[PDB]
Amino acid sequence: MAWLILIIAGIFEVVWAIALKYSNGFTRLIPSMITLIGMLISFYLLSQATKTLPIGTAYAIWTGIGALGAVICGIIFFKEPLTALRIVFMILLLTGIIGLKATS
Amino acid sequence: MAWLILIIAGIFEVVWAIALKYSNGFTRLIPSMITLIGMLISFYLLSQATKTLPIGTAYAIWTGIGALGAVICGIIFFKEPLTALRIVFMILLLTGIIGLKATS
Amino acid sequence: SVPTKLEVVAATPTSLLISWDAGHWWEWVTYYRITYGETGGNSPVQEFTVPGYSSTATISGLKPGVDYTITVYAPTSDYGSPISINYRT
Amino acid sequence: SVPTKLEVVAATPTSLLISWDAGHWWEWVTYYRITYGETGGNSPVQEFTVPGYSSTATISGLKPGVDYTITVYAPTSDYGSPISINYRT
Ligand SMILES: CCCCCCCCCCCCP(C)(C)=O
Repeated sequence: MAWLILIIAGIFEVVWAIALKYSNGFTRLIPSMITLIGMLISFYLLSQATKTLPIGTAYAIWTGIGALGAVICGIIFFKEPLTALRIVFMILLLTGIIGLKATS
Repeated sequence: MAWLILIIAGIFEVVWAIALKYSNGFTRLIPSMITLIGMLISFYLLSQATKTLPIGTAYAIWTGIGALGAVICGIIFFKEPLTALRIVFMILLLTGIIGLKATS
Repeated sequence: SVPTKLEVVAATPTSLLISWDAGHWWEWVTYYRITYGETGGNSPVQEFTVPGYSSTATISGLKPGVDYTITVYAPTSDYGSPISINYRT
Repeated sequence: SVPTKLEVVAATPTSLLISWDAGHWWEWVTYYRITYGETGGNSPVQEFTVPGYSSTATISGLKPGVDYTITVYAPTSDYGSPISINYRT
């Protein structure tokens, strides 16, 4: 459940991350607003998850979901080159996340 | 120059991590405030170190220091698990993150 | 036990200035939530939160000559122990 | 691009009620800074800001019978040139 909250925190993290670059200099109302909300929610759910999860693990999985969402979105949406290296790295990242959840 | 500012940004990354763990979900004032201000500091110093250094390697080293030091201080302060599995899967996870952010 | 020593600093037929002990800097919380209502009953109890960097708070809009209970809650009751008082305006 | 169509909706000897077209949702800025001054320049001008979720704004304390220039700036010059109009109260 804290792991589910952590997944969702990483999701809102990547969402506010990209809505941040879609806001120019924090001036476009709708994107700046998405970022504000997603920041509040990402960090709030992250704190809630840290209440019951080890900090070095919760932070690492949160950052990992941030990075994986960032890449997955770049490849899918913003037309990013999918390399063998990036595939191997996403595999390492998912394996790390899954194996961390698997040693609870 | 900007390399050491990047190092310091990663240090404040682990700082607001550990301060978030102490805040018991943004309830204890001071750890919550160390968290907020350490966030702001890390982000500003990241902007500083990134207006010179490559965003790829800058983010790579930044989140690497953040995640690794969070794992370390978790194993230390909150005496979080230091098993063979957990460390191996943390290695996989951090290498995946460092690799994905070093190829963007 | 945060907080401690909830007392009515100043008062008026229609308002109370209350204060409490925020405790030591590791007991300081991000916010307190204050509740106040007619000790009799009748209705529910009014409520508002207050920043944790504030040991005092004012309660306005009250009936004169009426006895109100006033509780002060921490975010959680981990070290929390809601301290309440009674004051008749 | 934004903002557009700065028209004085209403007017009084000492007050104007202006509005603009905020645009499409992806053009909505976080705030517009409105600046009104005597259309010549006696000493400074006068300026306030308005949250980007608002397209109308009222202006008060104007000298009756005086022509004023009223500009509505986006947060940055990227969005567009600052539109402005003239109006004698
Ligand atoms: C910018 C930092 C993240 C946003 C702050 C969130 C504050 C929420 C406080 C948590 C409330 C504790 P509870 C158990 C009554 O919900």
